[PDB]
Amino acid sequence: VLNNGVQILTIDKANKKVKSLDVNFGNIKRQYTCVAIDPSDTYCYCGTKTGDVFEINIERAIFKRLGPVKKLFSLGIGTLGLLPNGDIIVGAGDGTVAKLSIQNMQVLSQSEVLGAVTSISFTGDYTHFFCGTSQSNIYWIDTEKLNPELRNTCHYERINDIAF
Amino acid sequence: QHAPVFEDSQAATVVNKFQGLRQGTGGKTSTQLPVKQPFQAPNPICGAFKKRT
Amino acid sequence: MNLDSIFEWILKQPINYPGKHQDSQPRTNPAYKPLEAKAQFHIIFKATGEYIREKMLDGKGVNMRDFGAFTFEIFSDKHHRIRPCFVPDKKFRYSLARYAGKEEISAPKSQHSIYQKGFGMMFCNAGPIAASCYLGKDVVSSAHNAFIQAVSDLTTLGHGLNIDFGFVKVYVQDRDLRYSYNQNFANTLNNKNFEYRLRKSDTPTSEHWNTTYESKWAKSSLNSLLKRPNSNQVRNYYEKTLALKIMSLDLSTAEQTNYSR
Amino acid sequence: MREIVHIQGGQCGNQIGAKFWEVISDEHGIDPTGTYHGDSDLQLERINVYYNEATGGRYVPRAILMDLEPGTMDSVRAGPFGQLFRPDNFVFGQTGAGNNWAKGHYTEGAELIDSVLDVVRKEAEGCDCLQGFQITHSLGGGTGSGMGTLLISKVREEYPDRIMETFSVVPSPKVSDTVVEPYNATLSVHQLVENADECMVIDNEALYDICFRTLKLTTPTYGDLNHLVSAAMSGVTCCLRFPGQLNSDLRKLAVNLIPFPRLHFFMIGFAPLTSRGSQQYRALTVPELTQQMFDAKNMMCAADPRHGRYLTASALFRGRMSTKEVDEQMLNVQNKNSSYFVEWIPNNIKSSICDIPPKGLKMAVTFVGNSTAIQEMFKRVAEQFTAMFRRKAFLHWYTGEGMDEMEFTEAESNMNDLVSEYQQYQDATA
Ligand SMILES: Nc1nc2c(ncn2[C@@H]2O[C@H](COP(=O)(O)OP(=O)(O)O)[C@@H](O)[C@H]2O)c(=O)[nH]1
Repeated sequence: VLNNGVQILTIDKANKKVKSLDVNFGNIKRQYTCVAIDPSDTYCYCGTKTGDVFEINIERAIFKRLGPVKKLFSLGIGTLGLLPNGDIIVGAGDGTVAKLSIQNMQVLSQSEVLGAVTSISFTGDYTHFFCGTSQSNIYWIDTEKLNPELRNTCHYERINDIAF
Repeated sequence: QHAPVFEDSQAATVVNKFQGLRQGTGGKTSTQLPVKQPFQAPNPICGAFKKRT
Repeated sequence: MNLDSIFEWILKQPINYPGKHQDSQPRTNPAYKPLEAKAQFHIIFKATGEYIREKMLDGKGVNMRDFGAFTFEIFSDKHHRIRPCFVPDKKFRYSLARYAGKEEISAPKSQHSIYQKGFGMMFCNAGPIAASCYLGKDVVSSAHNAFIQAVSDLTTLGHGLNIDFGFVKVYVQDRDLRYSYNQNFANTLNNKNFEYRLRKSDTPTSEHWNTTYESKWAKSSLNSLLKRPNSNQVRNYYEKTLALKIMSLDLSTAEQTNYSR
Repeated sequence: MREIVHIQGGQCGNQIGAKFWEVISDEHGIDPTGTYHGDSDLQLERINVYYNEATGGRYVPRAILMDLEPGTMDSVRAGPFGQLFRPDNFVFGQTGAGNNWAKGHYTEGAELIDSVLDVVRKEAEGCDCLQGFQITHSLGGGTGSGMGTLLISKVREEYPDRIMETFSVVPSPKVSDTVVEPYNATLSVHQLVENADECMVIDNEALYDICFRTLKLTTPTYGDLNHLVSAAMSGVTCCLRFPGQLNSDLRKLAVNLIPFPRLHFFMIGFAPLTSRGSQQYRALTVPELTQQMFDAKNMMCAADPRHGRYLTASALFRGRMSTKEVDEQMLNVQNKNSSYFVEWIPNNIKSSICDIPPKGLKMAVTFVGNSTAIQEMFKRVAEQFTAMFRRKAFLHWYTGEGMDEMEFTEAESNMNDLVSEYQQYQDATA
């Protein structure tokens, strides 16, 4: 994920040279931060600072769709994950959890979380995953129903002094 | 086109306990048992605003 | 309407169609995770679509209880001509307004109901479908009863229903109704091997008690729609995550430090 | 007030209802023209329970007759008191079931049942305040055992709060007139235990035995059997229709008689029944009534109640009697038979009084008893069921129109579990 766009790299054991190919977009200069890959590896879904999730097939450099319609997340795509069914869970910079089915990009359920999202970790069987904010807050987010629950909260940064 | 795989999508909140075949509403004639709600035909909206082709 | 627009349409209004289909239901087998209300409904329809095809592969014909009836015609003569017709029910017929009441199967006056009109008419018991989906008999019946209420949608102007669920591709216009059958499926019917299925005396009448239903069901086409997960893995993960989350409340307590390593 | 409606299906149900309505009309003094010819006001004080009023002063029973063949109702309409029934209430099929439970529960019956369920819903909506629904049917016939129980399920799942009871005629293997009793009997019981708030079982073998041994009349007939079962039926709701020292409707009986949801199968008795030669000799007293009531042979079921322990008993007395002697007799019977009454439910006998006796009699007694002796019926039914099922006999008739062996296996397992849970409470001790 180059700041300009998506690149696909080819490494071959025969020669040390690396082959670089660029994914092209028609009159699109959105900047890309995060990326995730289909388990089938046919497509890769990449975030954007604007708030929409683009999806590009690996085989062709063309992009198939824009992303969420009529709605943007207002601070970019912090974290991105995929369920086995293909539903994509996306975290916004302002603090927001939403899931998109592989259909028209419309959210099945939406919820908000305190602080900027920084980590999403799916558990085995892909249920009830863990979330980590930018404000040092640990949250636990259920699947198919986005209800934020705080397990433990941590200090933000630079404790200066303690009193009793 | 694309469509999510419908067998793999999963519901987490609902629990997996199964009521089984054995049950019994006979002898349970309390006044607070729920009653079936019949289907109702929707409001007919007709076509006063559809396109005329 | 593409058999899915119906799904969102019926899911949109719960007050109009209240039932167990509106929400997810626990399965009978704990090894399987639950589905969504919409997803389980599609799975039920796929199971029914396969159930009807494997029943129609035999001389027995299946009907929906309020939505048409799947039949076939025998003109008669190592061999009969078989042609499917799919007559509609009377309630579905009333909703149609411009549909001409042409007869596609002919029966005498004593032959009045579809059960004796058809050669091998079937109840379409939802028990095998519920077993295959590992779902409840009551909820699958509720799903059928909710979906057969397509006449309400049809009565509204327009709203052509293009419902497929497999071999039969049936289309509903404003008030006109037509259908098509899979060409390969039709050719299987004319593959002229049905002389054995038509007669009930082909079996030596010995294996009825020798062969067990588990063995017969294993070789049946049904139950192969969904993959079988690893039974050990599923509850390993289940109780594992359950313990993890039930006592993941506190991260501060250590009681075992490992300073150097 | 607190009225109930009647629904009968199948040949057996039609025959039972025909005599029951004759009995109730005779007791109320209603002529076969629907014209009032009683002598007391009490015959009109609570007439709304069973009869609806029409213009011209005539009455119509609120009974719904259903069948898959027209012969039974065509024959019964020509009988005495046959004009009372409203002709619209007759719903009939043109095919028949042929003693097949699958035919009588799946294919033709479900497409027939829309009209009968609709007329039932009009009947229920019209009356002021429902009390419940009563059904009479036999489990040995396919069409009756199918439509009866399916309508039970439908009406129960539509009016979950109203009381619901059925007089079920169970097939005894001694007198079996068909070869397919166990199959449809077990299938019907499988969902009957699920939905029936109250079920009361009647045996043709026991009817024959009581007719031969007690009445000692030469030629028993189905008319006499209908008369006996109709008297038993009327004894249950007599107190609901007439005053008394302690009235007890079906709801009170159900509350007092079932300790647990899944034990709602009952056996009933009627007294007095005196032989031909001895009507002039026997003396009608409370002790005589109680001793005949608790006699095993007076039972209308082949189950011997001394093979098990009574969970509970309930008695409805009709006539003018002081409650002290009745209570004394019940207490004496309970004390003298401690072996046959399970101990963790002391004083398990309910008594109720209605001061209006049956016409021509000064006193009468109706009995309903919940005891563990009924288990042997289910045990023998399961025995014959598995005996005919292990060879898959006659299974093609059922499986050709919607049946799989999974349903039969589930019904067998459920009834076996019913027997087991019915039998642990017999051995339970405090
Ligand atoms: N009490 C009584 N029992 C009957 C009568 N007719 C038939 N039965 C019993 O019912 C059983 C057969 O029931 P069936 O006629 O097949 O029921 P159906 O199929 O619903 O008409 C026999 O074993 C008889 O003992 C009747 O008029 N009165």
